[PDB]
Formats: sequence, C-alpha cells, structure tokens
Amino acid sequence: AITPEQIAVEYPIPTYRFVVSVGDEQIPFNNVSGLDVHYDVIEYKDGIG
Amino acid sequence: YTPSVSHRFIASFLFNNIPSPLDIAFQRISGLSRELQTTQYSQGGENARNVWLAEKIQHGSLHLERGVMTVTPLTLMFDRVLRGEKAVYADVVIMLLNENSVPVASWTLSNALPVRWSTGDFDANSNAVLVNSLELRYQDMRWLGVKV
Repeated sequence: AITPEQIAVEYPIPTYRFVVSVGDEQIPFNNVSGLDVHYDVIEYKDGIG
Repeated sequence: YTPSVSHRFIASFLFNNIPSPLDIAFQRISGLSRELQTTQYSQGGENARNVWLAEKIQHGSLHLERGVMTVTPLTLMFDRVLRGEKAVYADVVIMLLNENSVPVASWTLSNALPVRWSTGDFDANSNAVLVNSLELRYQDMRWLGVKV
C-alpha cells in the first residue's frame, strides 16, 4: 500500500516531463542536454614524497 | 656488406695497465671523430679552382653516460682528479660486439684525461634513472679490427 503523496516525496523523478524558459519566454523543446560542471586539478609534488 | 647495429658495445678502462672489470657497462658512448684541419689558399690568377692545405689533426672528446651505482675504480679516479689532486691518465678500449660477443671493431684511446663529471636533475615529478655524464679528453686514437 503506497499512497500517491508518498511517491511524490520518496520516488525518483523521470526525465520526460519538463518546461524550458528562454529569457522571459517559455518555448517547448524536445531535448535538452549538456548541463555539466567541470573543474581542473592542480597538483604539486615534492622531494620527500 | 651486412651492417652492424649500435646497441651492443663494451668499454674497458686500464689504470696502470690493469683493466677494471666493473666499468664495462654504459648506457651511451658518443661517436669518435677525427678531423684534418685545413685552410683554403687562393692564387693570383686562379679564379676557378680551390686549393686546400693540410695542417694538424684534431681529435674529438669521449662522452659516456651511466646510472648511479656502487663506487668503482673509474669513479675513484674521476673524483681524485676533480678534487684537485695530481692529474692521471687512463687507456680506454671501445669494442663493438657481434652476436657471439666477438669485437668486430675496436678503438683504443691513449692517455685519456678526466675533465668533467655531471649528474642529472633531482625531479620530484619524474620517472627516470639518475644518470652520470662523464667526459674525457685523450691524446691519440687508432682503431683495430676487421670492420670499421
């Protein structure tokens, strides 16, 4: 016995229902991708390990 | 006419006519060269030909590279000369070996003088073997063998 309110709180969300706002206007889209964040790594080694 | 490869070789140092058995393995030995120094002379009415006049002969230097290892008689001689002690000479025989460890070509150097010892950098980011670089200056070269 699982109530719909439980699903809205505990279950993971699917990808297929979304709304996209471009500027101050909303436009229907079919696919949106690429929202990734990347960082570089700076390293430093010394003689004593 | 079969050519010879350049990655199998051996060098022997003789100190006071006594060979050093621990100083035969080296990572690299530079090539040996001889040059006949000449000056070009031009005549008065000769404007189409050249004349080259011979002079003394110049020998090259001997460079070796080797990793850091246990102290050997070659190391002790180099340290003594570069510590300010009396200069000493050594005789070197370079041999190019074939598949049966038979020297097809050999070069002998008379009265080689240690003049430089150098070592590689201590790099914390490197993956390499610490390598010593030695250079000697000799008096005369003359080769023996069936190949050259």
